[PDB]
Amino acid sequence: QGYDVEFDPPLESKYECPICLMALREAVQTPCGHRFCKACIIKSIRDAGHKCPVDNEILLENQLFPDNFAKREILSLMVKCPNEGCLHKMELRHLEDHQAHCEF
Amino acid sequence: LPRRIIKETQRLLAEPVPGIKAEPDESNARYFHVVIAGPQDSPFEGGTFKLELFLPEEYPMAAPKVRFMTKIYHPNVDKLGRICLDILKDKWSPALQIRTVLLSIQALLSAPNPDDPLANDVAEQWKTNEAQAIETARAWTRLYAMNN
Ligand SMILES: [Zn+2]
Ligand SMILES: [Zn+2]
Ligand SMILES: [Zn+2]
Repeated sequence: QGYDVEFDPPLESKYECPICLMALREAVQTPCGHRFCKACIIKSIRDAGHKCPVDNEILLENQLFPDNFAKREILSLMVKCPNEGCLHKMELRHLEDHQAHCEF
Repeated sequence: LPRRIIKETQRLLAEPVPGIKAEPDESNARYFHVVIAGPQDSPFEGGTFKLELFLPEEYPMAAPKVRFMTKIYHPNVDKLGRICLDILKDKWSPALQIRTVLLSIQALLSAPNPDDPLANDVAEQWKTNEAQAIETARAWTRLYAMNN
């Protein structure tokens, strides 16, 4: 459930969620230093067990903490419109005003 | 189809694992037709080995299912084509990917793991008759993995 849009330049792996393979949405980090979309890691914890999927370290829900720094950076990355026709690119946080703010 | 699967598929086709051909089925995108070249210097050299890989509905929370179709003389592959690979059984993680499995199977062909509690009459033959077992894997390669 991460950000499914193409970044420019390509999304650095550091900001790629290892679960959904999309840009971290509401990024959270673990005590072991790994990052995930909040919803993805919660799901992984519930369906795959209480462990960090990257290194298998024990992981509890109460140990997940917000990574507002990564969140801030991701939201400032340049993205492109999800459909041929438009050529404009904008910071991810400004895509909304360019999602349904067009014709069809 | 889950976005992650689409992305993995696109990336596997764009940048394929050397020596490995892997494509989704035209009728089912969760079904992959796989082909692995026998590792250079290994007793399987010169051979082409076919496998089928299936992405269960729980993927990536559940490991992909893989069946070795081509007959091969290897300790970690049974007659039913089942592959004994840790990341396909106990060590799977949603962080692992199809590429990981493919690369891991390719490595298994180069470094057989006869440390199995049975693996049929192939595991012990590989340890207590390695020279013969290897020559047998070689013969099976020419007999079953050379097309024709
Ligand atoms: Zn970790
Ligand atoms: Zn995610
Ligand atoms: Zn546009």
